[PDB]
Amino acid sequence: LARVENLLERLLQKNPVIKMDDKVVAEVVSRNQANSFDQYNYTMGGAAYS
Amino acid sequence: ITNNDDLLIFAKKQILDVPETALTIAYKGKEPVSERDVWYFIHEPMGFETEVKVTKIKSSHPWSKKFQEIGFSNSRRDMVRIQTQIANQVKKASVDTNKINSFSSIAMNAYDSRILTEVVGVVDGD
Repeated sequence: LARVENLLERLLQKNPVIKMDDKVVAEVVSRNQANSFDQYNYTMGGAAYS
Repeated sequence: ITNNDDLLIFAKKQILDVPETALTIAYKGKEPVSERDVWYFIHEPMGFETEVKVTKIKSSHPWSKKFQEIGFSNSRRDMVRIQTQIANQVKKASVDTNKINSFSSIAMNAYDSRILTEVVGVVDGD
């Protein structure tokens, strides 16, 4: 059972840090904001950028 | 413009009578895709069987193992594009008003010469 403990310790070594990308998050946020902007423009007729 | 045919073609150019669509494909094949080639798109569940012309590519390094993103028929909405459009419209308006300030000042300037002409003619008539 000692090697089970050794493997569990080695598996506890792993850093609990999960790097998450920022460029894709920004692009998705921009797309959703654009959807909201288009909705608001449509509800205002055409008195906006387009 | 003054004639009616030019106005008709301008009006035809001024509107869009078809839905605005943008297509995005995640491609993971071995064949590379260039910026000019036109591919054939077949996708039965989405009812696609056509020819697609590439308009946008987001490629990765050949050793990066990642997928490729390819766009057709213009791009998705996005906000930074809207901000760029607003900024360029603002710049155009700014240059327009800067020009028209000088134009109005010249209109004031062009008035004094004609005032002088009127005064000279009034003196001559007397």
